[PDB]
Amino acid sequence: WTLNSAGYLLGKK
Repeated sequence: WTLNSAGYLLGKK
């Protein structure tokens, strides 16, 4: 697992 502000695995533009 990783800590992200925008997304780690999911995130569509």
